[PDB]
Amino acid sequence: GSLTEDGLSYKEKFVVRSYEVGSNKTATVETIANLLQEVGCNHAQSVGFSTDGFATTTTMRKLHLIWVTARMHIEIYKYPAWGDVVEIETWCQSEGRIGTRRDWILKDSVTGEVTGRATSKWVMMNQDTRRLQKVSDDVRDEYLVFCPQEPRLAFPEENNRSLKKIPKLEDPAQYSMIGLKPRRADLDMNQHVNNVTYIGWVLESIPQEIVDTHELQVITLDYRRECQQDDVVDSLTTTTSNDSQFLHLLRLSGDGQEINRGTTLWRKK
Amino acid sequence: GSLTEDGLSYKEKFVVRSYEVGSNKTATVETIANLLQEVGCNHAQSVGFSTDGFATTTTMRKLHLIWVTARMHIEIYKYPAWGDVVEIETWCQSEGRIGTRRDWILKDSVTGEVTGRATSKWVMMNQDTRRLQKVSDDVRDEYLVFCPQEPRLAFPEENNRSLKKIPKLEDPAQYSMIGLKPRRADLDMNQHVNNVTYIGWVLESIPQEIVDTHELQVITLDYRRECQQDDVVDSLTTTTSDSQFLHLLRLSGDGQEINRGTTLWRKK
Ligand SMILES: CN[C@@H]1CCN(c2ccccc2F)C1=O
Ligand SMILES: CN[C@@H]1CCN(c2ccccc2F)C1=O
Repeated sequence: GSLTEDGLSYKEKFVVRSYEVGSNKTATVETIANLLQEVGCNHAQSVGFSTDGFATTTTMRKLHLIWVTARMHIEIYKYPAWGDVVEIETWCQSEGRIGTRRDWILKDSVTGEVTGRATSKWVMMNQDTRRLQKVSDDVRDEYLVFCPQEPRLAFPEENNRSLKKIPKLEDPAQYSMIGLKPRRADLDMNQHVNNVTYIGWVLESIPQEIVDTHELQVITLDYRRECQQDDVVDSLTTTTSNDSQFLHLLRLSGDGQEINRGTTLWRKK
Repeated sequence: GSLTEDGLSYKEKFVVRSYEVGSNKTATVETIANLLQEVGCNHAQSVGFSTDGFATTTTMRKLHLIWVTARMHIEIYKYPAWGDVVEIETWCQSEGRIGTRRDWILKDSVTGEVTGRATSKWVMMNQDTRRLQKVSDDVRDEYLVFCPQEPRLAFPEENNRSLKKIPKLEDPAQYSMIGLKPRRADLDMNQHVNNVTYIGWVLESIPQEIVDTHELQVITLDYRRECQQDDVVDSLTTTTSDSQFLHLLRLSGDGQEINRGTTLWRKK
């Protein structure tokens, strides 16, 4: 991988592995999400930021401040087949004191066609107190030089799905997968549950028949709270709808505390 | 990746990814196991075998025959750091009518030093009846041309760890992790639980303090039965001792054995 000519974005190619594919012999949405994370981390390393998933500066580390994902939105047109080379371009943009946005474009390396796109909203938070805070000018100035200044949106459209408000699923849920627990492979280098694990947990409550006869086109996921290594989660899904749509909720198995909420849109194969 | 000059082995380089590392900033043993699987699959593709993890020929497919792992043995000296390039060489050897053996050597791409080694025993089985077959003659002839004929062993030493008999853990276990279930990410392209998931499940019953103060040096795992997508598993561990543990994975209901193994850990 490498930063592009103007130094305001980063590109990397990946060859889809045998264990990275599903029953269709194409990469799963979790393989895609891991690759978006990988190219994001390589972009942070290329310009001197921390590489632990928190993209900190020396200034942020002294204050115990980290960047955390508030929302992830992914849209896939074609999942790359096993052995295919997918090229991913990523960039970051500040959104004032709200936080930052990281976008991605996925392309087939052979044809050059856009096979997918993703956008994510990030907020700053104290690592220890978990208290959110707006971005200071001193912190902002450290990353503005690595971002394009004119707007560059992976989702430019007026009424695009990436900014839609997600409602809270009401009990009873139509489907559920109960008692989900993370294992050591689900943790990152900081012993925190990887954001991609939550995508897998959301998808666990989708009936196998939907998975066997449909392809996932869009997934939007809001992150409210993190699941600890010793927490137990319940994944809930209700059909909201040629296309199928679902509303999702991940909540702690005991008290029912919300950890995530989201929507999925599936198209008939 | 590519087959070597003599066409009797296969090599491939891998760059360790950010999500592939543990709390030590080095690749986990599950990342290693996935990479061994990947290079094995690429070797099968390179010479015309099936790429679904069963390494079948047109002859085996007609008979509904597959290759299945009976034992996996991995020894790691140095886990590659994130961003490091690890080079892996793999080859296969027939072991008569018993089955086949696939070996691997892991090396640091920068220094050329051997950082690890693995060996695995495979047996032939009918996919549907799950009944073992003592290989054939026409099936054997199909793969002998892709294997070295003189012995080439990743673990040459007589009476080494890779061939040790593993005993059955007795109740009560000293440690346990109960109610483990596979999710869709744990399945392969055939909707079967990936062999690497069982390695993760074995390690789940090792106390966090062992993991925090030790490095895994050797893992030997016997595979007796497959866990279905709707099965629930209990992982049991007892200290036998460097630290050594005896392991058992059994179905949560009836207690039916799915795997047994041993791990050897070194103080950091
Ligand atoms: C998570 N958002 C952060 C904010 C700074 N940042 C970033 C900006 C430009 C280049 C590389 C970078 F890592 C992020 O990715
Ligand atoms: C599982 N063991 C099988 C038996 C044949 N085989 C093999 C041999 C040489 C080259 C490529 C190969 F796939 C295996 O790996």
